[PDB]
This record gives sequence, C-alpha cells and structure tokens, in this order.
Amino acid sequence: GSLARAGKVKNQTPKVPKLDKKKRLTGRAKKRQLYNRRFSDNG
Amino acid sequence: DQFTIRVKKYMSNPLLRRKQFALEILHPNKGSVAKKEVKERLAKMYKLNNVNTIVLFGFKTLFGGGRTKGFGLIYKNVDAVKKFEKKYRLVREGLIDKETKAGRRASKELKNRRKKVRGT
Amino acid sequence: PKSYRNYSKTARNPKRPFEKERLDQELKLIGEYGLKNKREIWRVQYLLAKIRSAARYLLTLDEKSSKRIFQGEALLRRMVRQGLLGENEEKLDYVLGLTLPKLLERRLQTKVFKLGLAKSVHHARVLIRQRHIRVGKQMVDIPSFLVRVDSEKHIDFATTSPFGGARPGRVKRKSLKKQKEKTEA
Amino acid sequence: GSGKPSGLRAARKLRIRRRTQRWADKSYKKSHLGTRWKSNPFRGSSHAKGIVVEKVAIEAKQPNSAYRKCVRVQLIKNGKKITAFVPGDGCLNFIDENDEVLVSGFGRSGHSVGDLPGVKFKVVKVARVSLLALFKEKKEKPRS
RNA sequence: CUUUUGAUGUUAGGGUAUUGGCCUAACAUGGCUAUGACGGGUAACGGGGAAUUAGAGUUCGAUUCCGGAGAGGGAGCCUGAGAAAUAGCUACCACAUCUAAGGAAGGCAGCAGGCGCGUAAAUUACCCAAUUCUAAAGAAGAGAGGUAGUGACAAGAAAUAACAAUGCAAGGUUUGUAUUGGAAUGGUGGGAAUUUAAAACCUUCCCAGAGUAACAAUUGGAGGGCAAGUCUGGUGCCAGCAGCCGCGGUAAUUCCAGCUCCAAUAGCGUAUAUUAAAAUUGUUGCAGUUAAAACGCUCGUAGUUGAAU
Ligand SMILES: [Mg+2]
Ligand SMILES: [Mg+2]
Ligand SMILES: [Mg+2]
Ligand SMILES: [Mg+2]
Ligand SMILES: [Mg+2]
Ligand SMILES: [Mg+2]
Ligand SMILES: [Mg+2]
Ligand SMILES: [Mg+2]
Ligand SMILES: [Mg+2]
Ligand SMILES: [Mg+2]
Ligand SMILES: [Mg+2]
Ligand SMILES: [Mg+2]
Ligand SMILES: [Mg+2]
Ligand SMILES: [Mg+2]
Ligand SMILES: [Mg+2]
Ligand SMILES: [Mg+2]
Ligand SMILES: [Mg+2]
Ligand SMILES: [Mg+2]
Ligand SMILES: [Mg+2]
Ligand SMILES: [Mg+2]
Ligand SMILES: [Mg+2]
Ligand SMILES: [Mg+2]
Ligand SMILES: [Mg+2]
Ligand SMILES: [Mg+2]
Repeated sequence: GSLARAGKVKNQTPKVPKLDKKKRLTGRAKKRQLYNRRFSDNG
Repeated sequence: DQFTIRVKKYMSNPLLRRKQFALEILHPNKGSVAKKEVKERLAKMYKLNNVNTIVLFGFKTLFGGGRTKGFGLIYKNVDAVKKFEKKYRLVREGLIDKETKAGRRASKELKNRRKKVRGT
Repeated sequence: PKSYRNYSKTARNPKRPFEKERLDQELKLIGEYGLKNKREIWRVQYLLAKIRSAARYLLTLDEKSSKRIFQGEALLRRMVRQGLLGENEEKLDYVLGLTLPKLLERRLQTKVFKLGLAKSVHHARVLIRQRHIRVGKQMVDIPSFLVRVDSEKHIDFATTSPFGGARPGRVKRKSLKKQKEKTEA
Repeated sequence: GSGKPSGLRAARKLRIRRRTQRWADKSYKKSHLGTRWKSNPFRGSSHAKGIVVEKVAIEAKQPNSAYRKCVRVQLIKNGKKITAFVPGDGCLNFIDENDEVLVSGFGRSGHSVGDLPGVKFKVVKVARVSLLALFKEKKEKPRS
C-alpha cells in the first residue's frame, strides 16, 4: 500500500509559532502560587 | 587582630619531641587568619623564642566563618623538627626545599636496567 | 575497591500518585510551611514514619522487657529533644500520635517565621538561604534543619548579616552608597 | 478437610507440590523456561541494533482502520528479522531504507500492542539520533 | 546407577608431611537409589549480603569482606617454608610479534590504553602524603593504595526570589494579584586565606556582580483508569494516537498544533528484567456441582495422620 501518506497531517498543519509569555515561576514560588489559587483567598 | 586561639586536646609527647594539639581560632566577624599570625600568637603564648618549631596544618575554616579548626604541632627545637617531620611539611614551612624532578619516568629508567655495568 | 561510605534514601514516593485528597493535603502542607516540593513532605513523612514504626515495635513488647525500656526510653528522649512532645505527652503511646504538622513546626524556617524575624514563611526561607540566621554560634543556610528545643531560644540574625550588624555589605546597599558618594563628589 | 496436608512433618509434600505447580503459572514459566534465550530476538535484552531491510505497511486490527508504518529490520546481534513499528506522525521517512536502527520493546514484554498485529517492537533511534527528537524537530536533525 | 578402567569393603604394602583405593597386590561382592541415586539444564562460583515484603515470602548476590577457582587451552615440572606459580620454566594445541630467514620472545581475568563484541561501561593523568605490604626495614620501592580527570549509575542537601507601597480583586478591615523600588543573595568572573604530596574542589574573606532578576525549567500529560480543557484552528476510519478500554468516517474534550491547565520537578519519560500489587502458586492463605479443576472404581507400599489412659 501507501508509505506515500506518511507525514501527511503534520505537514498539512499551519506552523503557528509559540509566543512571548511571562517567564513562569518555579519550585517553591510556583507551589505558593498554586496554594493561593486553590485554598487561601478562594476558600 | 581580634582573634583568640583556644587549644584543645593538647598533648605533650616526649617519644617524639613535640606537643600536639587541636586548635580552634575564634575570629568573629573578621574572617580568616593567615598561618603566620597564628604561629606568632602561639609563640607568645608558650614563651617559645623562635617561631619555626611550630608546624600548623589542616586548617579548615568551617561553615559561616567566625571559627576555624586546625592541628598544631610544636617541636622542642628545629633539629627535632628536621629529624621527624615528613619532608613535605618541612618544605611547606620553609626549612628546606628539594625541587627534585625524579618523576615516575624514574620507574621507566629503573626498568630499562637489563644488564648492569651501567652509568648509562 | 568500592568505598565503604554507605548512603541511604531519605524519602519514599507515594504509591498511588493521583489520589485527590492526599494531593490536596500535601498542597495545603506546602502552603502553610513554605516547602519547595512534595519531596520535602515525603522526606518528613519518612522521618516520622521510622520513629512511628519503632514506637509500634516497642509497644508490641511488654513493659520491663529490657529492650522496650531502654530503646523506647531513648526514642522518647530523642522526641523530647526534637520538640515533638515536651512535658505532658511523654509515654511512648504519644510518639505514635505525632503528625506532620508537629514535625514541620520544628523546621528552622517555620521557627524563624514564628519568632518574628521575617513577615512570611517564604521570606524566612529566603533569609535562611541568604546566609542570615544563626542557631547558637553557627550560621545555618538550610531551611529544613530541625531545631531542637535546647537551641530554639538561641536563634537570631547571624553576626555577619547586613541586618545583624556587619556592614550593608551587599551588591545593593554598598553600590547605592558608592553612587551617593560619587554624586556628592 | 483443606486439600493440602497440614501435618507437622508434612513439609516434603508441601514443597514438592508447589514446585511442580509453579509451572502452571504462565508468568513463572515465561521467566524460568530456557526457551526465553533461544526463542526471542533481543535474547534477554532491553534494546537491539538492527539495520533496516524493508520499510513496510501493516494493516490494523479489524475495528480500527489504518496502515501502520513498520520497518522490517535485521538484528546485528542475532541475525533475526523483525518488524518494528515506527512512531511519529511522519517518521517512516525520517529513516533510510538501510539505516542502523536501535529498536526497543513495545511495552508488553513479548506480547503485541494495540492495533498492530504481531509487531512487538518500537524503533527508537536511527543513525544514533533519537526518533523522538527528530519528531519534535526543534531538538535535532538526522545526521548523514 | 556404580564395579575389566578402584565401584564398596578386608589384609599387606607402596606412597604422602599425615590419614585415607591415594596407588599396588591379594581376597571378598559390596556401595547409592522413588527421603529422587545416576544423568540433563543453569543466561550457577559459594557465603556475608541486595531489592522488595504488614507478616509470611519472592527474586537477586560478576561486583567493598571471607572462601574457592583461573591466568588463551590442557598437561608437566624447578625453586622454595609455602607454587603444580604463570609479569617462573618445559611441552603440545590455538592465537600471534621481531628476524639480515639462521633463529628469537610472547601471554592485560594487574593499571591505564586500543580493536572487537556489543543495548551496555571513564584518563595511555599526579603521587607514595595517608592506609598497608616487602627489603639488608624511618630514609627504598609498590598502577597494592591514595588524589584528581570523565561521570545525571545511584545517594544526600539545595537556587531560579523575597519584601513594602499604591492600582485592581474578592472575603468577613484582611488575604489575593498589575504598576512601580529600595533591601537581600547566591550563581558567574578575578584575587587571596586555607586545602593538598603538588594542584583542583570544599569552606573562608576581599574586589568585581541581577530586574524581562534573558542568571529565561524541564519532562510527560489534560475521555476514562488518573490530577488536569466537551478551550481555538488543522485533519476527516487518512495521518496518527492509544500500556488497557478506546479516539479518527468534517463540533475529534484522544490525532496535528497553539493557548490554558495538571503531576513530578533538576529532574521527568521509554524499554527489558525483577519485587510488591498476586489470598493470580495460597505454610500463614486460593480454588475443584455448574466458572480451570475430584483419578471410572477399589486395593496398596513408601508418605502424612493417628482414640482415651
Ligand atoms: Mg557574606
Ligand atoms: Mg586391585
Ligand atoms: Mg558460570
Ligand atoms: Mg558474590
Ligand atoms: Mg557470567
Ligand atoms: Mg584473555
Ligand atoms: Mg601454570
Ligand atoms: Mg600480565
Ligand atoms: Mg601459555
Ligand atoms: Mg585493562
Ligand atoms: Mg552507562
Ligand atoms: Mg608509607
Ligand atoms: Mg587500583
Ligand atoms: Mg479526572
Ligand atoms: Mg505511551
Ligand atoms: Mg477542534
Ligand atoms: Mg492537545
Ligand atoms: Mg508478583
Ligand atoms: Mg500479600
Ligand atoms: Mg483463584
Ligand atoms: Mg468444569
Ligand atoms: Mg469421582
Ligand atoms: Mg501405608
Ligand atoms: Mg494421644
């Protein structure tokens, strides 16, 4: 059959590049943020 | 200059000709003191006319500064030091130096001896 | 040969990794006591858990069995030292009743937060890492450090901190001072 | 009665029955028969290196409808021919018709996986570059 | 099964450092075995131990110590207190180096290093300073040993902010979160102090030294199992994913993307094996009318079990 179709869909899809984001928090800070989102003010 | 040396497990030893001790240098705030000053202090403490019967080693400065442990060795006279200190320590002190490049191509040379009536 | 310097795992993983309730609890703990991972929590659990196991074992033996009296007593003493029990609750049935909060309380960062020093838990942690804080003579820059009740009172800003009396001594404050001087001249 | 003997001096019977019966356990048999080393391409190993012999399609199990892209490869170790499914949206063409492929299991010991009929192997490196890396593409490009 | 070829024993010897079929001679006909002899297999060196277990257990143990064995393969010797030695020797076999072709030497399962094999593994480093050994025994040697180098095998600790103002938010005034802005600090760079056999690290101090603190966190997921989207486009039983069930036949919460979220996080995936999960090997602790499973039936040896006193 067809090995011609191998890599169809990916090729078809339009390359939208990532974009700038606010450099994420990491470790402790991130955890703190998560906590805040979940329990503290919303609770 | 604001640094006390407290001298711990001090041990006279007349089998050798030395006093051993552990040696803690309290120097709160102003961190690290060079060996020379310590030696001088030691000399002052123990009358000890000449500075270079003192051998210091193993000065670890401990986490946070402020304190600093070591090992003091103090010999009777320089002759004694010469006799039973290992050469490296002596060299470090500054009593001697042989900068002899024996190497371990010495070993190679040694094994290149097959039949000897050899200067060569 | 190999070295003989033997080493050991301080923390076991969960078992069931996406149980909701447990996860939530862990998160809460993290929030309260300013911890970096679930790993810290796990480590503390392990620490607690060993002790608990020991206690359980001791309880399986009867009183005035030598082992029970000696080892059990030792355990109790250790707990007391750690600041886990104190006066009222020193009977070996009580050392089972320890939970994670009891242990986390005695972390250095938590202690710092309690005893003024910093506005927050997070703040306290950063202070500890940034070479301030001392626990009786010795500086300490690990927030995990389980403070023993013998050395709880002897906690403050270290001798060599900017805010323990030893110059602004920073990249920041010093720089600012320099700038000011330049402006003046 | 229990079925088993529960005598104090019964141990011989108890051991012996267990020893014979263990072999009914499929998993145990798989572990402890010697045919493992004989009748297995990887010959008791995690991965294996095989040069490719044929880029080939394999039609899936009846309910699902796809032609899954496999690679019939020859193990250098063993001289064994095996089909290895290649992952990725378009990762058959990332390999050459003769490339030194490094192929792993599929996840189920020998047993075959998912839609595929009797392909027990997952190519996961070509010319020493990681298939996954190539798929991502931001990481790497196939050297040749 | 073992026994002409010592198998089992007795006698006498020979031999050994000594006991012994260890070997010889002579004489018995023994010895082992269903409590598995004798074979076969082991991807087997043994043990101390390792992993994993509530408790049992199951697997692993080439590998820090002890023991055994071997120095390409067998065999044979010399020396010596001790070797059937291998950086001793003799011989053959199998590899293989130099040679002026006559001969000659050679043995990394020492340390590095190289090729090969491979899924799969580091420097032709520095030193005897420590630990030890050997010696004509401080003073010499030691790839034994140690020190660095490579090292995401594992193991431990731990950054990637914090804080305060207003602005905005919600809650019964406080927490939370967008502007500003002074404090904190490692990292990184350079000096020292020390460290060390000499350096390098560690720690230590002094100069340098963050705001997009570009000093930029990843990995794998978001239908269920299972924490997290019926968010946006692309594809259209194709490509693909999917450990399993399943998703895809133009609304795909499953493909390909982007965004957002979730987990664990300087780690996180995949594979093969293994333990637990497995009371799915069941001694504890399974099941056998119908789910796999009571021998057609009885007798019966070993086996297991055996009234009370
Ligand atoms: Mg400082
Ligand atoms: Mg005879
Ligand atoms: Mg073997
Ligand atoms: Mg072993
Ligand atoms: Mg082997
Ligand atoms: Mg060899
Ligand atoms: Mg030999
Ligand atoms: Mg050799
Ligand atoms: Mg030979
Ligand atoms: Mg080698
Ligand atoms: Mg490796
Ligand atoms: Mg020595
Ligand atoms: Mg070595
Ligand atoms: Mg869910
Ligand atoms: Mg997968
Ligand atoms: Mg869509
Ligand atoms: Mg997606
Ligand atoms: Mg199991
Ligand atoms: Mg169980
Ligand atoms: Mg069953
Ligand atoms: Mg039936
Ligand atoms: Mg019947
Ligand atoms: Mg009977
Ligand atoms: Mg009875």
